[PDB]
Amino acid sequence: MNTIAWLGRLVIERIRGIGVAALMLLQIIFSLPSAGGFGRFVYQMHRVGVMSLLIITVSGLFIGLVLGLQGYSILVNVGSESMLGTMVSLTLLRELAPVVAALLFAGRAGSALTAEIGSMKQSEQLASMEMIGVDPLKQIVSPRLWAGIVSLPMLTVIFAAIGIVGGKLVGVDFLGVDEGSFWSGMQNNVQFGHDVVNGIIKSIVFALLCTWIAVFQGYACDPTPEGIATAMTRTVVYSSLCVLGFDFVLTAVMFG
Amino acid sequence: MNTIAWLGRLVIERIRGIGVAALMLLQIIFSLPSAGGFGRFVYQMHRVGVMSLLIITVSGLFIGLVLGLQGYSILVNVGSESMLGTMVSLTLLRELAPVVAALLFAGRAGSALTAEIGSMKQSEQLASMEMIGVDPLKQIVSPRLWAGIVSLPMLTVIFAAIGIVGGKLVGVDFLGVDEGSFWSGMQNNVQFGHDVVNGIIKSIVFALLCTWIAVFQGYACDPTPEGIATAMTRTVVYSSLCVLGFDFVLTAVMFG
Amino acid sequence: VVQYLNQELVVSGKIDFENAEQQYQAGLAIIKKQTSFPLIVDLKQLEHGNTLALAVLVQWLRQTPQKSGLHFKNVPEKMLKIIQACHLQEDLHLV
Amino acid sequence: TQSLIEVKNLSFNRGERVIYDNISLNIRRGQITAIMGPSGTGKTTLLRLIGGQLVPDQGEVLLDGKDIAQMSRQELFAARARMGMLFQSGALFTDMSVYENVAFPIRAHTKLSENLIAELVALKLESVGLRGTEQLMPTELSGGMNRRVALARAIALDPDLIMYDEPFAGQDPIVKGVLTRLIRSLREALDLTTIIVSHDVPETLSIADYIYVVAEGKIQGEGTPEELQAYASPFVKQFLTGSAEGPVEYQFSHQAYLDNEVR
Amino acid sequence: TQSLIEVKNLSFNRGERVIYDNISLNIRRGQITAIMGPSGTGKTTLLRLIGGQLVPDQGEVLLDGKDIAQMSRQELFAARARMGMLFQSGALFTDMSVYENVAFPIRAHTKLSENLIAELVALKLESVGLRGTEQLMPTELSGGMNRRVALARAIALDPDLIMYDEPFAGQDPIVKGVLTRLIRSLREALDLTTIIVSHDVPETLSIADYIYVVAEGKIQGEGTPEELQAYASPFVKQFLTGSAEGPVEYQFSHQAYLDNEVR
Ligand SMILES: Nc1ncnc2c1ncn2[C@@H]1O[C@H](COP(=O)(O)OP(=O)(O)OP(=O)(O)O)[C@@H](O)[C@H]1O
Ligand SMILES: Nc1ncnc2c1ncn2[C@@H]1O[C@H](COP(=O)(O)OP(=O)(O)OP(=O)(O)O)[C@@H](O)[C@H]1O
Repeated sequence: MNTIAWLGRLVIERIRGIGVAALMLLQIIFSLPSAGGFGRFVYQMHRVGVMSLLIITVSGLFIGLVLGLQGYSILVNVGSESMLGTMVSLTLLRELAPVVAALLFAGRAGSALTAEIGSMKQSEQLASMEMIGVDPLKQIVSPRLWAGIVSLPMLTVIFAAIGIVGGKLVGVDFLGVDEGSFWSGMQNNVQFGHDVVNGIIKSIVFALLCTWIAVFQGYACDPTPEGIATAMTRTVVYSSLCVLGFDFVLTAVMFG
Repeated sequence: MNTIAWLGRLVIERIRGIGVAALMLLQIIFSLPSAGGFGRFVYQMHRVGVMSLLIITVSGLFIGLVLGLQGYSILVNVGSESMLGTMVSLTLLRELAPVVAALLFAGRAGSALTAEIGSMKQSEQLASMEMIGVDPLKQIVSPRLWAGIVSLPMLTVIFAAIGIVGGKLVGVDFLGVDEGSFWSGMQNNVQFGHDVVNGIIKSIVFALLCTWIAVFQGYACDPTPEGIATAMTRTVVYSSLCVLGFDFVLTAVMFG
Repeated sequence: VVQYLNQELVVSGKIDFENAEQQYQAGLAIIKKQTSFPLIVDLKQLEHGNTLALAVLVQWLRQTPQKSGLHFKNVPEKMLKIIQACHLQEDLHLV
Repeated sequence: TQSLIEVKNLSFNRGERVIYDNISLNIRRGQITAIMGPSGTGKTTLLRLIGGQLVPDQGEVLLDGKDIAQMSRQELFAARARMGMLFQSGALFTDMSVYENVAFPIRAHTKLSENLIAELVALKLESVGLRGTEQLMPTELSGGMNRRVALARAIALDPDLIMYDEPFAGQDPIVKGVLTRLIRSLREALDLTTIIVSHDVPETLSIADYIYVVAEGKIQGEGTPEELQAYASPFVKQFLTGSAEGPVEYQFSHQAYLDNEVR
Repeated sequence: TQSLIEVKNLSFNRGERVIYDNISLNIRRGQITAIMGPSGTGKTTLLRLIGGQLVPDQGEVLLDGKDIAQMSRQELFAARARMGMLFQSGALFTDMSVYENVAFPIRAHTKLSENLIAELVALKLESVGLRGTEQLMPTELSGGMNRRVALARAIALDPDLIMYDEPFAGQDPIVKGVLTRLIRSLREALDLTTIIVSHDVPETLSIADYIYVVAEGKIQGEGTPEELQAYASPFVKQFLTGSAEGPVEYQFSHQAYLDNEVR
């Protein structure tokens, strides 16, 4: 019954392991703004945001083309492909831009954030900064958090826009429908305050759980650089269980 | 015109960077089998396969439930939801089991493989093994490759099966359709040798590009453990550009 | 205010980077009318020394014209340990 | 004379570890107060206890009478302006320039004009001997030059309590012989108080003023290096010379060998 | 006497790094042939050139007449059974047991029965003094005990050319004083040929038989340690003692300081 105790003692640790991480989050946002933090923040958004822009643009196409391929192959025998502009749009607006752009963001900037803080604990820059009294939560962590909350909804919008344009490319330029019909049905079904703004509220509360779980495992990792690499693959599991799990609920709600 | 030269010399390096990696691949598979490699291999499949089993099972549900939620919300006003058993199945068989199970596999075992070999180069176990003459390509790499080719098609099958069962759960137990029309509307439309076996041929040639790009960046990384963590996020970008890009080039072949 | 007249500049008190910049300002404004350089530098009434207290003196030398602008005396030997530590004993002048 | 730090009877233990069960130290002014120990002790943790970065549990860390867990938050920041430390491997920020490394504790502490803040760095960079920099990064600095910038950040403003976590890392005998003379001179010139935690005996006693030695929870001897070797137990005496006679195991077990078999 | 290794006139340079531009060495039998250098040289790369793990470009590495880039693939594996090396930090496989570490070069080399393969490990683990193991892992081994097992792995079966990449890592003076006596005894008992690349002068000359010294591409002196200090240029003489007089820069620049300004 001893391996039972090992499993029992492991998930007891994972619960406490959460209760630390919530206390670190409330200690960040409930603080006065540091002097000249904006110049730190904009450089941080240049690291997390602008670097990840290429890998989501060209991944914006290949999700769009397969939606523009199976979306055509399904709709031809039913004949009613006045829904091609609507069955490219409503999936890409409601689910695949919140979901798939999260699992690609947890990949690049979700995991490169927990390395950069994982490297800073080991060489003890974070320890040396504390003895000068600059308290590295406000110095290193907090611009690396606010460049993740802001920069993900600025990405799913760029994901959903290049996705829909991609569905129009292989649709009407290589297979052929009535572009008019397309645009028509497209704008004649998709509300703005019900669909797009609900497509961003999902992409904010994904950006919180995908970064706060990421910036935590870099801070509360250990040294001994098998201790970095066990943590950079501890986020990417723990993000994708909480991206998709938190999607369901949200969707069901904003879509009774 | 100097930043032009920096961009120019960067992608010149990335091409050569590929031509090394193809030579490492042909040097692995064209070799005699090592003595007692099977006992190494089965322990390796324990590491890559069996560990990743949990994160794809419970991620198998949440893809299934949202397909069982939007698949119901679309099909109710058209009324003809004899396609619910067919529009859960044909997407999950053709695209989302090859695609989404790759981006979750590149996450966990795609990136934990390039760390374990990234750690072995830095402490020079791989260098010490060469002086004893055991040539670590056949010792460390080759069981860590064949436990990735075999273990991914054994996962998308488990992904697609728990996905379809998940669509049946919120479909007929919480919303309610004919339990007869589900499978009888399913089994008739879905051929085996045209759809499932084509749903595995895509999941083999995804397992090759997702592991051979992963096991390469661990081997040909550098030391200085900012050299591990720059490489564990060099696969997860380079996998997901080549999962989705090779998907769309394939689905036009089998479903033209 | 603790940098006086009589063609000489006397530094008293302590230099501790809150009362060190208006010491640099008020020393600078005295310099702007002290042309042709007959002036002597006094620092005898310091009670503490650091590189900070040294650093304002070279800025006074840097604002003035040519290399041997200020001339130094009443150096209280806590400076003198520092000056050879930054190796300056001919780079600024003395007796 | 008067003590900088009174360490008195702490038991900062880490769960399983018992480390520093009951110990008490005296660090007085103007004097090199070296500390030797075995690897895998809390020596570089002990400096954080002096620094108050780590928190003690039962003892008291008296910075000139006041304990450093009793002062308020606005006194803590004022207290750290007398003490700056050295991180074993050197702690440089690999994003800010080397001009931005050494100017950083000034801007983190005080507001001055730019013609003075750029002035103090050009002096403290000369006092280590690396002055033609302030332009290149912490990258492309050789590891020998790496600690010297970290030394300059350790003498940023002008503290009077600098703690060294192994200045002699195992570098060249050049850079070892460089930092031998760098350490005394600054202590002479600026009247500081240094502590060196090293394992490098022929350099350590020849340069220190007092050597406490911590093994696991106890002082095994103290004084100047002359009455260390006089009043030496044959556990600390063998720690000085590294002989295989004493209470250290060179053999892992004690058995006839010819008892069990080979599977 | 007869040379194990003739290093002769290689220029194994790394792209821009012209490391080892033209050098030539003699390693003869039965003798401790130490090598000192500055950090950031190719010293631990030089051992791979002797080992043939790295490949030379212009020279020749003569293992008893035969060059180690001319032999066939079935001779290369036979040639490595005379030489085993130590990787600076100790190279243990952290998945196989400590019984599986030391038995590994035997099973990688030869087939024997289990009552002999389990027998040689229980002897070579006693020759380092760590015999009550073979059950625990390379984990929970203290760093002091870590290189020992490595020592065994080295003197695994029974080679006659072991290369040491810094045995004195900066550990305790205990473990430093332990490995001082471990090195000679095995060379006496098993008639080996060792090379030690270290920066630890009062241990190095007191234990070596011959010291070549590589700075950047050149021998700055050789012989026994008596005629190193006699025929010493004031670049290698200052390398021995670490004086700040010689052609090493302690000052980074020579600018008359008083020239530019502070921005
Ligand atoms: N945050 C922590 N607080 C206290 N102990 C820790 C912590 N993290 C790890 N430890 C354990 O305590 C020991 C810390 O000792 P540490 O290595 O820091 O001191 P040291 O041996 O003096 O270091 P140095 O190599 O600088 O001499 C380690 O063995 C480690 O197992
Ligand atoms: N694969 C390689 N081959 C040759 N040179 C390399 C390689 N990788 C890196 N280098 C460069 O060459 C140098 C290698 O020297 P290395 O540090 O290995 O020898 P060393 O300084 O003698 O090491 P030690 O710390 O063991 O004394 C490094 O400065 C590095 O910049």
